[PDB]
Amino acid sequence: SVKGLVAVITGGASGLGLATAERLVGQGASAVLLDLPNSGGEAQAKKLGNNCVFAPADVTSEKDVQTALALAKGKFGRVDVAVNCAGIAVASKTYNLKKGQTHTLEDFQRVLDVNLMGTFNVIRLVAGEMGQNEPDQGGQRGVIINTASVAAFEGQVGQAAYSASKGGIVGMTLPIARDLAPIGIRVMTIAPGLFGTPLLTSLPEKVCNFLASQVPFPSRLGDPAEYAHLVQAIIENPFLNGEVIRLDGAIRMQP
Amino acid sequence: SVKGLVAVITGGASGLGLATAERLVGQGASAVLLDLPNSGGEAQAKKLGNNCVFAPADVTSEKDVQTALALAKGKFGRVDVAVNCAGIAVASKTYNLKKGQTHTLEDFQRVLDVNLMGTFNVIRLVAGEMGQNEPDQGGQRGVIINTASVAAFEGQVGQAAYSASKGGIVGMTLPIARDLAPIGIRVMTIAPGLFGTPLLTSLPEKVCNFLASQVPFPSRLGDPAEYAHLVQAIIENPFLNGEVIRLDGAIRMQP
Amino acid sequence: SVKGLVAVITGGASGLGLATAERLVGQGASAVLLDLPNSGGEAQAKKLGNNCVFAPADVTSEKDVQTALALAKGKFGRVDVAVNCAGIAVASKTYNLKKGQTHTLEDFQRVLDVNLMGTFNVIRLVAGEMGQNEPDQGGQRGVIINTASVAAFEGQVGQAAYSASKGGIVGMTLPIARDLAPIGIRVMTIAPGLFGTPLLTSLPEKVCNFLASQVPFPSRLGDPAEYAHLVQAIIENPFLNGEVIRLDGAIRMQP
Amino acid sequence: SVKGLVAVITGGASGLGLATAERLVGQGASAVLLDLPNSGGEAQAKKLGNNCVFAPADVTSEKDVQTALALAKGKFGRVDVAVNCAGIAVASKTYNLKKGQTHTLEDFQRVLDVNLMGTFNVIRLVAGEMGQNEPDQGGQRGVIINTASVAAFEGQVGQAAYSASKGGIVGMTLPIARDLAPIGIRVMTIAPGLFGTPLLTSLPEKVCNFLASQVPFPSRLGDPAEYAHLVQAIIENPFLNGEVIRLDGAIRMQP
Amino acid sequence: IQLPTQPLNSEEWDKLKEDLKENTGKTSFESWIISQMAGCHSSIDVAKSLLAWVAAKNNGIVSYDLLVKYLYLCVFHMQTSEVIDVFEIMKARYKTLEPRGYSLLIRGLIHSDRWREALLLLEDIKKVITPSKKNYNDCIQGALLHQDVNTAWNLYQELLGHDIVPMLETLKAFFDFGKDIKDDNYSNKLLDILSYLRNNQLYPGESFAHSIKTWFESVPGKQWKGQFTTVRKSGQCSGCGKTIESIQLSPEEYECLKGKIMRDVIDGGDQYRKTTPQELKRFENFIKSRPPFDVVIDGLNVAKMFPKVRESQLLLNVVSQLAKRNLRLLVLGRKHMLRRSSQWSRDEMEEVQKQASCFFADDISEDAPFLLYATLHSGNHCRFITRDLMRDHKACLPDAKTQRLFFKWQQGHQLAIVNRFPGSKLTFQRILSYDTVVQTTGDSWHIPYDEDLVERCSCEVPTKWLCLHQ
Amino acid sequence: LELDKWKTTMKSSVQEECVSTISSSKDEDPLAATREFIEMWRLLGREVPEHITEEELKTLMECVSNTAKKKYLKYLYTKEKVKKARQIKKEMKAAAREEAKNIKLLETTEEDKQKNFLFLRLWDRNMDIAMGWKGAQAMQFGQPLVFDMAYENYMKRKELQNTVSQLLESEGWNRRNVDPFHIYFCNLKIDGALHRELVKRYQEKWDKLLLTSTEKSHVDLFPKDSIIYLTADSPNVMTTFRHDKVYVIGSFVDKSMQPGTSLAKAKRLNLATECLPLDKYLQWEIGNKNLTLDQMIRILLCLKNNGNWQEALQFVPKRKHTGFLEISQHSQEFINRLKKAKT
RNA sequence: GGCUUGUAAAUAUAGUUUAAAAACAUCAGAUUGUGAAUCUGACAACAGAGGCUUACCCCUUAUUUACCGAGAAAGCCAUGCAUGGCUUUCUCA
Ligand SMILES: NC(=O)c1ccc[n+]([C@@H]2O[C@H](COP(=O)([O-])OP(=O)(O)OC[C@H]3O[C@@H](n4cnc5c(N)ncnc54)[C@H](O)[C@@H]3O)[C@@H](O)[C@H]2O)c1
Ligand SMILES: NC(=O)c1ccc[n+]([C@@H]2O[C@H](COP(=O)([O-])OP(=O)(O)OC[C@H]3O[C@@H](n4cnc5c(N)ncnc54)[C@H](O)[C@@H]3O)[C@@H](O)[C@H]2O)c1
Ligand SMILES: Nc1ncnc2c1ncn2[C@@H]1O[C@H](CSCC[C@H](N)C(=O)O)[C@@H](O)[C@H]1O
Ligand SMILES: [Mg+2]
Ligand SMILES: [Zn+2]
Repeated sequence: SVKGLVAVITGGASGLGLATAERLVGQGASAVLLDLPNSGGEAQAKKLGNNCVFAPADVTSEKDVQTALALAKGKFGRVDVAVNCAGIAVASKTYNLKKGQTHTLEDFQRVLDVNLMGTFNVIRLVAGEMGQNEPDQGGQRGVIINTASVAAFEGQVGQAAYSASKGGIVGMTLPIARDLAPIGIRVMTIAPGLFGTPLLTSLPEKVCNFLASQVPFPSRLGDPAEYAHLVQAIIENPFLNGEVIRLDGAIRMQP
Repeated sequence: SVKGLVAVITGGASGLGLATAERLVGQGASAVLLDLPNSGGEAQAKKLGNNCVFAPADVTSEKDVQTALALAKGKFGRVDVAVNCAGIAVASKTYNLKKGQTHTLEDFQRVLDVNLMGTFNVIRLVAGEMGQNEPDQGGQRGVIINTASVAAFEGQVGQAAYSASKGGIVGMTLPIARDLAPIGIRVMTIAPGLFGTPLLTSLPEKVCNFLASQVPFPSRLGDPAEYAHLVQAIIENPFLNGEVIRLDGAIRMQP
Repeated sequence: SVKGLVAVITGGASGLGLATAERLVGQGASAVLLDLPNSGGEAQAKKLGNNCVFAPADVTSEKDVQTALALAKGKFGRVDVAVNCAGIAVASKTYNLKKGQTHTLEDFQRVLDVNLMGTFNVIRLVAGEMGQNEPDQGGQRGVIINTASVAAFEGQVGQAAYSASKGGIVGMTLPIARDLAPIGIRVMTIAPGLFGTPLLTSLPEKVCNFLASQVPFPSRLGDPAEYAHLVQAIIENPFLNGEVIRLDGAIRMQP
Repeated sequence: SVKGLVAVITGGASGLGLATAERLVGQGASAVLLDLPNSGGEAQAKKLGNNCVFAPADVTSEKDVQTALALAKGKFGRVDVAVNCAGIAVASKTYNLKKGQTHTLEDFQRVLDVNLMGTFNVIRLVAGEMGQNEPDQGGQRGVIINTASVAAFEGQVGQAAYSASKGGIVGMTLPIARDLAPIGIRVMTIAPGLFGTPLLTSLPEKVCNFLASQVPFPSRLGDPAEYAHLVQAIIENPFLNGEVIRLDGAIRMQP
Repeated sequence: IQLPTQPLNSEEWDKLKEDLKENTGKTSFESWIISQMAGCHSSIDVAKSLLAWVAAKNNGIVSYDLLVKYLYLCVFHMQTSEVIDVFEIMKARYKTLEPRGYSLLIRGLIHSDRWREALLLLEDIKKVITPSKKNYNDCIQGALLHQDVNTAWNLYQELLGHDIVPMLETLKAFFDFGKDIKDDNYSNKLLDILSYLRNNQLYPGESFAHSIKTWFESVPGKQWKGQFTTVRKSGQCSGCGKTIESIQLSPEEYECLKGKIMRDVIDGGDQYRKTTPQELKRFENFIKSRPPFDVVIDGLNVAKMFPKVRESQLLLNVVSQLAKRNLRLLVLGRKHMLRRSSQWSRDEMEEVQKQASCFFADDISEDAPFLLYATLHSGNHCRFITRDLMRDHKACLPDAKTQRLFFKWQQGHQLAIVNRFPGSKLTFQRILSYDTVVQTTGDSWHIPYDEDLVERCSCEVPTKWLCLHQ
Repeated sequence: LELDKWKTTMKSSVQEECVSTISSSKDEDPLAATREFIEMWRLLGREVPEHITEEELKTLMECVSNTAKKKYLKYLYTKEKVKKARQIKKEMKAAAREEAKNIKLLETTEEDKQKNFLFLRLWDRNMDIAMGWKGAQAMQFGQPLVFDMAYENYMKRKELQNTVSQLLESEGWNRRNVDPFHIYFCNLKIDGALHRELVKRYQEKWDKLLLTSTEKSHVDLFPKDSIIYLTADSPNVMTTFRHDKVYVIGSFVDKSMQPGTSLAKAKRLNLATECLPLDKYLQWEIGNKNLTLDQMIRILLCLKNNGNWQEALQFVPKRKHTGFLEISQHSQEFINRLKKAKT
């Protein structure tokens, strides 16, 4: 089981991170929802219960993440799991000849800063925090799970920056897994497909229905509870390391 | 939960199949260890309990698999999961210039028949019975979990036939997932790394010890219970479909 | 330069193999179109010129391949390049619930025997003659190229056997490359996408035209001369080894 | 052939970019070595003749890349090929428990800025430049090639940032290929293995010997001329699009 | 080398250092001046002052190396009071002395009355390390000088037990001291000594011979006549004409050698390796089946003599020449030799084979054991032909007496090829028919003493003997 | 004057001894006495160690003759002298490194490699892991090569130590090769002297070595027809390295010559034998035809790597042979003229 | 194709060379910030065994090189016409 574990969930105030926090807290673990101050995460943390605490921090800022980890240590005394679910998406074609429009560098830089650079910042700071944990019977000190996208493998038109960030996460998953092997920290990556989160539910019902039809089976948008269950399974299994799991429902994104 | 499910486990009389059968039966599910008559699976079936039965069959024979599935239906009247964990390993270099030794074609044929052809035969036959099941509330009719190897991606020297068979399994994973998507059957593949099962008895003990020491973390041979836990996680999750999961501990095989 | 090289091309009487033979023989190379007796390859061999010969052999038969290689050695005395382009395609769903139709095992076994078993048979038999060649500057004794398919990565519905065979080829590409690395033989694989050859004429014309329209760029069926150009580029480059090249035109096949 | 083509090579003052410039200019093409002001590229441009020019620009800065492209257009009038070879390498463990040393964030940021952000900046600007080209008989307006690394797949210890950047390039390859397909611009990526460039030749003799022994075959560091030949082959082939080619000699980097 | 024998008054030694350190290597003085001393026996009285100021410089302590060197000097100059004082010095300075320190101590101590202290010191050096032959000689000389015949004999037996060859001076001094006192047990000991000398084959010097004559004449029971004698062509005896030993061996000793070789060929691991046991037993059965043979012919030893001459030709010539003497012929063939070659002619080979039986052995086989066994089985009458010195075989022999008898047999029963020209004729070397060893017959004795002045080489033997009669 | 001086200082020495002996003395085993004995050797200046261990003292006690003890003491003294010299050299090197490091510290130039490093400096670990992977591959597909440790009976302690050292060197050379052999340690008694010394020398790596060790004889593991036992006394001269055969090397350092022991064992087991063609390719001059285990394994590796005899024999010590036969093409001319003679 | 005893002499570096102690080397542990070009450990036996004292000899094994055939003449010496021995010459295989 996961009773007694302490998990730091980035972007845990909404979507996949929130579902993971709910599942883990229901199991019995303790959760630290690390999110932006203007995210409404305080209400969620209050709703979950005493085992859950909200940390206002920006993953792109070293000081903010350090303060969040210090708060987590003070509240619970240790960190056992870290789920990197914070990220943003921007849709923009690389270059549209008809409109004579070019992808702005600012959008690409922002997407890289949030999705990729922030994830690495959290990974390194959490590894530093978890290095203090006493190894368990199996020698494991903690687990780090990252969220990627199938865009890392099959990206669509206008997903240049998003696909770049997710592919960077996928590439860095294994080198870090080798880096932290002597420490005893497992690194895994989940590549969700399409999920019914605010990032997608905001879209008109027509495109949502079309996307639900696209998935081979089940012909529906992914349920965040499924992502939380996969995260829990990764946490429980002591042998999954340095691998990307496509939680996509067999969908291969068309151009 | 998995209580009440009926699972047909090929090669369930030993190793990963036996571990999966043990785990599933311990959770209340029913199991049908489909294995060779001389594998001594009747003893394991008796040990497991009344919920588990033994089916003497050769996966490469259509008649044997049909008889085994008929027996499973007779005893339980339903097939919900199909775990293809039956296979063999052969070590033989493609060509040895120094020794003037050429890889035997019959070895390649036998390895392909047992590993690749047998797995597809089991898939195609079991999908017939899983099609009779009334779809679940989510539309699911059953799950098929194949066993592959990391050799499908990274096969060391003297592993041409085994790597070919596992690569074929990996390749046909997704097409079959798309074939059975309309009838709500999920197809998944697991690519274990190195596990402490009789399959490694062929290799010298020192080689196995070195390879185990070469796993980044945990630095030891995989425990079959871990594979069984991953199989249960795949069964429980309604959204894992048409994917290969590398349960290898982050090990990459050098030449 | 490919002046004086001797190439053995399997399935060289039509399609990609014939295009490769045409390109190579047009640059001073020598070709041995290894094909079935009824393929009508003698006419193509006569057309190509005195530098090309026809070997009636079935890749699935050891004796026929041995006879073809012996004929090639007698006619030219060397075997510098091997190109495995022989293969067949079968379209059949794994299971059709509405029609109650199940994929026949004979078709699957035949597809594996021709596409996969034949390729390995040719590889292992030709490595024997390529081992006789004295190493050249750089230590290369020969080159082996195999024709996989994008189905090995994203196969369509009713493509289980073809995808299995091509995935097996992809998986065994690297193990064989490691096996023959000491000998000094480079092994490469090409995964063509949609190329205009007789293999497509089985598919209805409208479907072929639609698929041609779906290639991102160029929005047309691949030209066999283009595959031949890629093969020549692989031959010339002394550093491409154990890698799969998707000569697909950026297409990603949908279900 | 490549006579008359105009190529913009980033980081063309050394290593792979310089070798590509030599090969293309020797074939009759025109080259614009885009590199840093103090990289000594002016000497290389002078040595390569009148068909090669030097552009002092930092890929990370939009203004400098725009100035370089404007200079290229003024000198030659058009841009037909782009080769992103500029990049830097940084080695640093994610976290060292024994020394209590954490990976610096500025190192990660600058590695991303040079390797990944700069490549995308060049890609977008050069695509805008190529959009004005009149499509040829095949409908092609230009070709873009990127220099990824095998690290993106199996980055070793301490290659977190480098692996992240290269994996980002690999992931963004296909989305950009789909973005520019309507325009008629092919996008390809090359993943070199170990090559005898200043990035490696500066290492001690023993390290170079060990690395040469590591490659399965040929057991030597890759020659930059080989990379240039592969680039030329990609340019000539009108069907290689949205794919990563591993020009690594069948190597799989160790943990 | 300005070396005065006068006291080294302090100031002088100052200059003794200056311009002297570099003069001699290895720190010169304290290491070399003592060696330069010991001349004329006046150096002792001055080396005393040397050591005196050496200690003065020291913190009232003397280097042990200097002390032992002083021991050597004084004992070499026989200062018994100094020996007594230095023995006290050792007692009061070190619980344990040092090798060759014990030697010098005992060499000095012989002249004192504390012989038993020498015995204790010998036992002391024994507890840890094996003492030396010189130590044994020194202590036995002291003990005998102290009239302790029983202990002297016991320590001689101890020496023999430790298996160290004694020094001839020992036994010479033993006899010299015994001169004064006559006893039956003492005479028995002397007879045992002489028998041991005969066994070990060593020859004594002129002083030893003088001691022998003095004692033997001094025996009161029987009057004896002693005189130095010549070999005289192997003539029995230059004076008194007693038959002089022999080249041939007596039948009983021949038989004991036969028994020794039998018990050696049984349980011989090295013999098995050099000569396979199956081949050994095959050869034994061969000889048993065939009758005794008068002569034994060396393998290829004759053939490879005179390299130009064809091996088969020379072998046929020699075997035919011997056969004309109508004796029984045995030849030691070799397995390789069987195969036809340029050297080996099958017609001659088969002619010699039918002429006389032969045996064949492989390369690893050693001829010497076969030849020796064949000769021993044949008996005293037979003879052997060869040129190898048999050094390898005579090695690893069990007993020194057995080695001596083996050497005697090797000299005897041998007819060395002497014809300078094979084609000219065949000749066999003559037999001297005597040796050089004490014989000690009844009522008379004879010893092959060597006159001290001549430096006899290893293979040389003394010319003049000493004779005792009546 | 002087006489009183040395008598009085000797009385002082007596007083020193008595005051030293005033302390309590306990029973001492014989070896302790020998310490003082040995110390006396040190005082004279003989080649004896400053300090000795109890086990070394015992080993000296088992020496049978005086010479053997003298040789052992000289060995010990040489070992101690070498250790002291190496320690002093290491101290000097450390001082040199310290001064050089401070000198470098003075400049503080920085700007090194542009901070542009593709790899971390973990090369030794990578080499070890690569050699491990190669050995693992060889254990499944490598050509067998047998060291039979059945000679413990014929070897003394010094010979055992030398044999173990040579075995370690040979294993290292094979491990660091491009195409390593698969080494079988045959006839290795678990508690035997060789096994104990190997375990003491390899420490924990003994269980991790990628070589097969077994008590069973080589004949029990491979067909009798595929075994060639390499001995210098064989009447058959090696001509060409054969990849289908199993070569057996006698792990035997016979400093005391015992010719034929290896050949004797081979004949007893009824196995084929071969010897290196040294005389055919070298002007031997002066030396011993029997080479060390490391040289033998290096020669075999060179031959297995398709090297010619001229290259393979380069590992024979140069001091033995003056040089290779100038061409050996004269032998080829003899061959071709004789071939013409038949025709 | 000419491959097997024996006598004599000279040498013997057990990872390799040099000198009469050094360099390159070898094995184990160091997740090394790029001089690890290092740190902590392991083995250090001048063919093998006997003695000699302060530096040398006896024996054994191995390697290499020589040694051997005959006729006479010329310059002689010794032993009972014959034998033995040295120096040069050609001759026969
Ligand atoms: N939605 C999908 O189907 C899908 C598919 C593939 C991958 N993803 C990835 O899954 C992750 C979860 O997204 P989601 O679907 O839950 O949408 P979401 O918008 O609900 O999740 C994003 C969360 O990240 C937080 N966040 C953003 N920037 C932050 C920053 N700088 N510091 C701290 N917190 C920050 C937001 O406040 C929010 O809580 C994202 O990284 C997304 O890219 C989503
Ligand atoms: N060298 C290898 O073995 C290897 C292997 C795999 C991948 N790669 C990648 O291949 C590419 C080729 O580089 P290389 O191996 O020739 O090394 P290199 O340093 O010789 O080449 C890099 C070039 O990029 C230029 N450059 C660097 N930063 C720049 C910037 N900001 N703006 C403009 N120019 C800039 C440099 O001046 C230099 O000319 C690099 O991206 C490298 O990471 C190299
Ligand atoms: N010249 C040579 N020819 C063949 N093997 C040799 C050799 N020199 C050494 N060897 C091998 O190296 C081993 C150590 S040498 C020990 C030799 C010993 N006389 C014996 O009886 O073998 C030998 O046992 C043999 O296996
Ligand atoms: Mg002899
Ligand atoms: Zn007389």
